[PDB]
Amino acid sequence: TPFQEYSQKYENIRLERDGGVLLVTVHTEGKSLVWTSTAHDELAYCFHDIACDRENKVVILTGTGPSFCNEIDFTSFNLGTPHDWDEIIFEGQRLLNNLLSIEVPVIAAVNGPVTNHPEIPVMSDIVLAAESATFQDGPHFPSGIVPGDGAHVVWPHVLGSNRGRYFLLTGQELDARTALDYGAVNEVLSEQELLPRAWELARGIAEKPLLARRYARKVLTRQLRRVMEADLSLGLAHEALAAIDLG
Amino acid sequence: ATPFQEYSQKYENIRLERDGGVLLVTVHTEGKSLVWTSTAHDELAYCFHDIACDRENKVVILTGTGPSFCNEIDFTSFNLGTPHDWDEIIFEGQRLLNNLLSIEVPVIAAVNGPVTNHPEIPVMSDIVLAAESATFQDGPHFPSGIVPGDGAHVVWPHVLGSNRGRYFLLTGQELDARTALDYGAVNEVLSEQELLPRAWELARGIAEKPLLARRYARKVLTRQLRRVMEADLSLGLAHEALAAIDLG
Amino acid sequence: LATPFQEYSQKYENIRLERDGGVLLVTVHTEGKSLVWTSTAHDELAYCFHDIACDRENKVVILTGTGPSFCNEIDFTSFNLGTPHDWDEIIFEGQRLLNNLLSIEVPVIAAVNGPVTNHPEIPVMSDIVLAAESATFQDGPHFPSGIVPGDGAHVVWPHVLGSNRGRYFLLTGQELDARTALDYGAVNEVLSEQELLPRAWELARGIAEKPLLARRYARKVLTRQLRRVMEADLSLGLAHEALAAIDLG
Amino acid sequence: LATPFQEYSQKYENIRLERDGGVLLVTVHTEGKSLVWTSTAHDELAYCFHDIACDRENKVVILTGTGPSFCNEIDFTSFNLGTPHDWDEIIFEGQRLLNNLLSIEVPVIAAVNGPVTNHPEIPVMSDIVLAAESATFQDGPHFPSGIVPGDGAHVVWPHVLGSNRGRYFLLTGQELDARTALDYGAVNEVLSEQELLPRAWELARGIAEKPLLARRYARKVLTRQLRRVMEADLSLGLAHEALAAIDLG
Amino acid sequence: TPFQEYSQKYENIRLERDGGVLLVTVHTEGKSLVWTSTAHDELAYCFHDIACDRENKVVILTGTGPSFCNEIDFTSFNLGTPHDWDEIIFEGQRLLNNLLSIEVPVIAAVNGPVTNHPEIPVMSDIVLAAESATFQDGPHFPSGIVPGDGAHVVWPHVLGSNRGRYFLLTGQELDARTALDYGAVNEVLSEQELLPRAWELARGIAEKPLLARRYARKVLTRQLRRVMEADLSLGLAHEALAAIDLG
Amino acid sequence: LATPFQEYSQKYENIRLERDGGVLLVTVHTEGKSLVWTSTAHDELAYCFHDIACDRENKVVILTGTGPSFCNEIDFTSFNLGTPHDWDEIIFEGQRLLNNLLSIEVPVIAAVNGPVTNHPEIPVMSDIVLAAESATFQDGPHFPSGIVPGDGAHVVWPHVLGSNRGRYFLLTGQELDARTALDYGAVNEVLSEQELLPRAWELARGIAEKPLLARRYARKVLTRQLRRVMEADLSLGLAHEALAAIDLG
Ligand code: NA
Ligand code: NA
Repeated sequence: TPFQEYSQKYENIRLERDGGVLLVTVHTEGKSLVWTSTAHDELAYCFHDIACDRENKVVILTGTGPSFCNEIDFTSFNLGTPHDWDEIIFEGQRLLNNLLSIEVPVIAAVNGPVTNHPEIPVMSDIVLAAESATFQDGPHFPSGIVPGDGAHVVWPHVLGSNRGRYFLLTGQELDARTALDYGAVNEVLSEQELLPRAWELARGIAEKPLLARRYARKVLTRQLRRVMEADLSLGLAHEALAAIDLG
Repeated sequence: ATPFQEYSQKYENIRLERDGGVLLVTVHTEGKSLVWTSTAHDELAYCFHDIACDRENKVVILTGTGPSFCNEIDFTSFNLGTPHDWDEIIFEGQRLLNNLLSIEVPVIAAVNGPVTNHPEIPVMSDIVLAAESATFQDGPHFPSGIVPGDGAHVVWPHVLGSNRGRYFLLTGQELDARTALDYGAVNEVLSEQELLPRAWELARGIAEKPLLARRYARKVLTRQLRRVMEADLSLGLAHEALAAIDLG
Repeated sequence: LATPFQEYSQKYENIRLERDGGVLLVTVHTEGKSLVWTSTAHDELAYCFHDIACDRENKVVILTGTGPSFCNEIDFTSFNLGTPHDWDEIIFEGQRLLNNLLSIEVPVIAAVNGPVTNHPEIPVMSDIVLAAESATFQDGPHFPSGIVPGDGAHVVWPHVLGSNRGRYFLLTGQELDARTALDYGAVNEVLSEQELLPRAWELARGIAEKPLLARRYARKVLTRQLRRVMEADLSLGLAHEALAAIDLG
Repeated sequence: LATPFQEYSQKYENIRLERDGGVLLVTVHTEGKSLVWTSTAHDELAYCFHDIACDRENKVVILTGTGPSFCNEIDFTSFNLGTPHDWDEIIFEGQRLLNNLLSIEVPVIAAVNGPVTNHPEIPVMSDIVLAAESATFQDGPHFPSGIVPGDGAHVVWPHVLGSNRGRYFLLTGQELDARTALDYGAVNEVLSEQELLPRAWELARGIAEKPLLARRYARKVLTRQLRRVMEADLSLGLAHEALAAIDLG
Repeated sequence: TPFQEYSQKYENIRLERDGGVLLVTVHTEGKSLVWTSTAHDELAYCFHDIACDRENKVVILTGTGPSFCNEIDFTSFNLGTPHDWDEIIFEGQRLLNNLLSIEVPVIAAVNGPVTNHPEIPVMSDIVLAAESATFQDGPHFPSGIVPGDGAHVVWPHVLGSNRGRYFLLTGQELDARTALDYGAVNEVLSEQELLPRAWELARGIAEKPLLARRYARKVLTRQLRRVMEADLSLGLAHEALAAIDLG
Repeated sequence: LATPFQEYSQKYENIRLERDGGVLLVTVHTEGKSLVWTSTAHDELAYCFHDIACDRENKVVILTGTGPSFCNEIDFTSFNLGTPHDWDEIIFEGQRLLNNLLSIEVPVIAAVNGPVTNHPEIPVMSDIVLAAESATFQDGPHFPSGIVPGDGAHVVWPHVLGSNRGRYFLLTGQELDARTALDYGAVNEVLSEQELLPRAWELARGIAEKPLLARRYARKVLTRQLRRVMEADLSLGLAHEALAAIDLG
């Protein structure tokens, strides 16, 4: 399906493309994204659309306003039965598997705090953070929920073994410069410079030969793909069991 | 299945005290800093098995006592000369680290001071706390003419990264507390006085979480270490044994 | 029978090989100045690593360069990059370059005397990495040049720098200076130019004085994961690099 | 929102899609005759497998052909095989074809109604494989035709036949008849032409009666190793296939 | 724990040793084993005791009476909640991982039908079967239960991809000669010849040098151990979720 | 830099090497009679597989023996098996033997002319396995002689026979005749004594007619999983075999 169709399918995702550089901006009515079942499932479907559309040369992922995503509407999720958890398991797999199936480089521009699926931006090939960006996993273990949704794969992968486990268990908040030092972020920029820097990088990548661009991505995500396939759905099933047990 | 009342008292080098589901494991020799021996080695393998099988452990703290975690060894306690003798070390060495990984609750290390004997054990924990005086060093392997094949070869490159881990194992580098912190092997550096109180504080917090959340967090976090340990540990041990036997 | 040191030490116009008390010093050069990367040098290193690996009298290896750069110049006219024919020779010898490097069964110490832009992954594949204050690492010949980083750069850099530092390094043409490489953990020690080789020799002598099987098996037990990821991903990388590059013509 | 069945069931000129009691019958064809493999059919199957995977009202899938052959003719003129960027369309969609198939999370039954020589690995990736007496399996369009079997053939056939039978099948153009495929363990049941689809329906109805999550998670727990090796090896094979094919002009 | 402690510990497992060959006979009051949660957990602990006892040179695993194990006391299991299923998951992991931790060769002598954990005998290094032996997975998919307890790992591993998946979906019964042809079984014997043959092969193994016996087992179980670590707990969590959904 | 066929073809006393139209016939022998396994022969085969792999004019390989047996005699006095020193040489060359074989990048055909009891895994690692009616396979020199089968036997036999058949074969000293090996899928064709070499040549000539890159890449995509398990498990096996053997003293 062509850009003109899918670019307007998503209430929580603005999609704008210029010169084959796709800017994907998550949002709730134009304010910082409030995480919902709807935003979750839209991102999974949107990632699929982006991946299937060859005219996307490079992807920039960002939020809007003061936060990337640090608010949630728990009333929007059904977390009580195996029935409802299989819906979450199935689209949770597609969320991260569709992200990794995108075959062009992905740049994150983290504009502010993220506490819901904070692993998504740090799965990108280039990670840029505003001075105010932070990363934190409060909705999992600090809230009595298994970090089994990809968090358990990605954070030890990107922070290393012990920083990753500690981050996940203690609710540590990583600010922009700590994330930079831990190697999860590549550049810290003022808020005003963040998106211009993403576009500059993206344009440079977009100028490279078609197949060079596409294959850079493919050769660079091999190990992440292997560990996601190994551990993601095991995490999700365990997180589901633990969550159902609360009732 | 062995009850806490029995196993808590069966280990001469491991004090085992539980309060509100938090198990404090203190390694020691006659109430001073642990002297590494064949007996301590095997006791820890069996003890980790017992801990793993006891579901009333909600969270574990591993610590030492006195000025050192474990930086002295009694080499005369080990039979290192024949394959027969190495097979018992290989078998219990696999059990030492696999039984540790079979523990299905979060594990916190509180490293009270220098560790040179199996220093990989504390850094395999989910949370790593260190005293200011804590140090890590693999002197008993390559600096002493012995292959670091007992798990040191899996864990140090896993936790420090490829180049730091290989260098650490080949040069006898001593990591002080703040270098280990910067390298990401340690999470917090505390004064000696603050170390255990902080370990307790983190442990009590974890222990409050729901039963399956606590358990499955540990399970979902240790996948990659378990894969690499299964892939590489036995290979390391057999090679270390071959090389050691050659020495005589 | 194996090729004896007396033979292979004199086989390679771009690789000097000096053995002193079992410590083998491998110095890459172009007529006694800093190595200029060529097809010849590429293939020589692949064959040389095999000869080194098969010679058990090498107790420890030090890899270094000469002059102000380790290798940051190239002779573009020495390669043929236009046809699948051209590329199968690069694929085949490129696989042999890194696999033969990894087949060396003693510890390898790198002493990075200056900038490296051509196969900079080679030094950082070493068990001990020492760098002069002036050393740098950069991957300009790949992506900043419109070429896929699939010749092993895609394996080694994310492995040694970590996932995000590695991918960023490969996509943006980032130059790592010595102290940044040290902080990122790709380098173990930064030394003055005058102290670099002396330190390499010091560490190398210390390893060479360990018992025979101990040193031989240390390398083997320490390179398992790198060997696993190289076997999984190297050829995939090279074939994709080859396709992308042929497409340009 | 997912594409509804009422829409996607009519979108594919080479794939008939009929559903009853949650059993989805997927019949591949060309103008109602036995399927002729083309670029169109190849990509349609990739898209269709994605649509089937995303529609959770598919409780079980039966995959089958029509007429004397499952698919034993190919129109090579429908593909562009001469340049890298044309091969990237095939690499991309080729990956989707097999990965989308594996992303289907209900059990898949193949009903092989006669000879298959093009993508014969598709039906044998199924969880249950039924064959008519006249079914055969052969990989002639790859190696016997001077083309690398790198499109998934190299993964699936060694995986389902075993190492040596798989390699031999792919290098010699061996044709497996139904009873041989049965004995090799690629086929589970050989039926007369009249009993084939009735048996597929019998088995599908049985599966469809099982509880929702049991049915879904059965597929998932059973395809782990196949998924591992496809991820590890598919793209490698495709790039190598492309390089070799391009060199051919 | 030496043999004289654990040899009498298990109500459903008789243990006898002759020339260091351990014969493990599963039974219920001296009749064919009736599967229960007790028998399940006793096997798991027993396999640990066997693995840790270096005076076991070789192991023979068999049943008694007409069946190896084709009856069950469905009332003995608690399959209603996640925390009840964590019991089964934890111990199901131990059952198969403790089996694989045994570091001497294991011979199965399948005396008749097995339908409850039939994967156990075929995990052995040598599999001998009486003419009357059969193998079938009725209790999983034919009963609306996910075959995720290790069935999913072992049967595709031993039968091959397609025979394995088919066996697990259709409730196919493999008779002894089919199991032989499929490679799950090495020898089919008359009932009267089965145990003598097991003893003969075990004694032949026992004659080899200590470390040769032990290391033969260790180098031969590498691949099974790898797939079991990759996939077992994934299967058990999903089986648990699907089973809880049943009420 | 690669040794040309003119040099290496005459370098091995136990390996006759002849090439016609790019088909390389590798015949193992002791003084023109059936090969007797020795340290010399083991080390020669390792060196020879490296020469074969590096020589691109080899389009396809036939591996065979001479006389009534492929290799069913051994000279145990030619091996040093007492010390860790002795065994590290065996480990090192045992790794090179199987890894050099797998480094060969063209299809390999085995023509097994009779019984093989020494390193029987070698022929069954081939892409096509042909057996005379008199061929047999057996691993008597390992476990039936009180030695761990840790030299690659432990990898290859479960890989090619399946899990239970592989383990049984290695523990019991089972002898597989030609028809059982065929049924088990280790062998692809059983031929009469007179038809074995004619058939191998016929298949080799057909493969050699294929396009250059397709031939070369066919091998590479077909040996992925064997390479992965060999890397995972070979050295572990050898070290444990060494430990057990040394203990025998
Ligand atoms: Na750092
Ligand atoms: Na068969």
